[PDB]
Amino acid sequence: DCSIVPLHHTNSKGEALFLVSTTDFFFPSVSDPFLQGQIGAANVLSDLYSMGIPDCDTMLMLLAASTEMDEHERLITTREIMKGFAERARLATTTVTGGQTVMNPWPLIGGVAMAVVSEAEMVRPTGLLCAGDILVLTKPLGCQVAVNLKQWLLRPSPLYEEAIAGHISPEEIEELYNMATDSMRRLNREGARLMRKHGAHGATDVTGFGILGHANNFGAAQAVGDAPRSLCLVLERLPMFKTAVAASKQMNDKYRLLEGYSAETSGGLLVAFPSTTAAAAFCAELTAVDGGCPSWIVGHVEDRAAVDGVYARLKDGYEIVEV
Amino acid sequence: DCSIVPLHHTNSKGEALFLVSTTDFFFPSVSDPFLQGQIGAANVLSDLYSMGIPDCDTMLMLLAASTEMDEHERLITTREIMKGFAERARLATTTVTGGQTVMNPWPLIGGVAMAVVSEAEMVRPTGLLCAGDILVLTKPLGCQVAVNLKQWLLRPSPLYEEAIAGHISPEEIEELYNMATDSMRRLNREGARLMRKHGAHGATDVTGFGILGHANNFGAAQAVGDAPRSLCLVLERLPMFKTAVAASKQMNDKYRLLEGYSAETSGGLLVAFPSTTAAAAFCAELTAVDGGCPSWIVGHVEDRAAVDGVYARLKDGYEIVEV
Repeated sequence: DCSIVPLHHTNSKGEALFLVSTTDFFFPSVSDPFLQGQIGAANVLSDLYSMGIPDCDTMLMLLAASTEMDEHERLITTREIMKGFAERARLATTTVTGGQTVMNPWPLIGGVAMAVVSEAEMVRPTGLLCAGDILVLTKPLGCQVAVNLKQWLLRPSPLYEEAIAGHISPEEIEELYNMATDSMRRLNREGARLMRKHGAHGATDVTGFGILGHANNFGAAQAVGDAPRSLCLVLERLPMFKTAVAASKQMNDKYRLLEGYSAETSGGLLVAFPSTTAAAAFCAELTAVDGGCPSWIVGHVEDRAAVDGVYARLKDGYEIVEV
Repeated sequence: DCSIVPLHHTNSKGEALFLVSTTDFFFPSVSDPFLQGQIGAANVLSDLYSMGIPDCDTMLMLLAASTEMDEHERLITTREIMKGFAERARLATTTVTGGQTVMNPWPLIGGVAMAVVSEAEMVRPTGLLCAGDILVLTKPLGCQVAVNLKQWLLRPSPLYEEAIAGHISPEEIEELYNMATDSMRRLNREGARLMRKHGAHGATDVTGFGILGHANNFGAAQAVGDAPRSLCLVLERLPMFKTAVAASKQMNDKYRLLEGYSAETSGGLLVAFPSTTAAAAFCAELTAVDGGCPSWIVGHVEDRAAVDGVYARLKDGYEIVEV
């Protein structure tokens, strides 16, 4: 979800230009600060990528530096976050050209991403979605579980000893956490670049509301305003980190992963296509150019019957695709 | 100070386009929340106006809502800040099209302002400034003093009773505070609109570093990078709220108003012109279109001799223009 603003300028051919901007933030764990920065930047860019815009013109970095650390610790942490944020901006072929850092009792890492585009250079997230369309997800789910288990290694909770220790090893937790953070810092840029090519009908990114929450918002957005559609996103199968699923079952689905509401940070794109043929071709080209990272067809869009505010559903007995 | 980013688009005539963006924030006092919002927005726009860009394409609002207040108080405060912020955006002929609100122990009100412009639609803040140029300031100084005296009426400090009470009345303090907040919520938009018309050589806005701090940064900026100039901004006379000056003298210049380092929020533009004739014409047209708000010629630019990092100075025995 971005802001899309018509400008009082056209391009060289007299075509309308638009300023597309987005902002986001995340609360980092006590962890590798360079990595925090990378995830912070990928999270900001993710929203722009969901508009089918692979080229970001510039970024602003917004950072809250914690008053808890001593000067030495705070200085190196801030420096490393900045470096990691900038490293992802370089990978995105953009630059960080401004922003601000403030002292604050709680840390925060976020920013703003902006692109100036013509209509031909984006894919609008409303107005294209139809019943029958096929849904694909470009990153696996379960990062909230991953981050919390890793946290418990350095600063344990009673739940860790009660339900986790002895059943899921520090090595399996290390591997889950590495898979999750590797996935989180990855850009959705290649996905954005391929959306138009395969006739995508729009996308949303998956962040703090979980797969089902963001699916719901994507569906609900089609019901505003002047030319509404009444649609329901049906999730039939979902890619989830295997160890995150195992951990969830040991903790009575504490983080609501299996319910569809577990928070992701810098999650994947949930993209719609007009057919399975189109969706499969997008997935095939995406894995081939983006380092062999799989994507998954996860369901379809149907006509909405229905309960107020409900525009997405998890199918009863949906398939879990263990990753 | 903004970010100015060349875009891979031209306008209808094949002229280069640039994305100019800026961000800023302020820590609001316990006060009228609608007014907090208005000052917050004017503060964000001020930086864009300093680039001679009177038309803002869009704004994002970034707000930190305090965890200190109870739900009822927080909800109405947040609502009123939002309304005040939006009211100034309407006055600026722009819209707030996105942003974010976060819970936080400390309140903050800020945002982002963006414009897409050609070279002909802005005035760059480096590269035009010359020795001999005349400096003008478009809002009076002393808001930090004003805000703190008003604060002491509802939540007193020992300094208030020691040095203020009995010498500066609650009515004089009310008047100083009203003058200061009236000035702070005013947009620098008309100033921006008139800069090019009179051949301005760039501007900076005046915010948290005080008149001398921002003058210094404006001068120092000319020394980077490929085509540097060595210049010194000389401040010869300064407009200051009369009561703020009186209060300063009672408190041994506590807030450094007389030293030139008192923090302003949403202060005026410090603008350079090639001559006194040009400067006077700008001032005359600005007061005529912007509700009769005075502006002042405050000094000039000279060749820099000098101490490292020093690119501005207050003249010994400079004139205080009481407002």
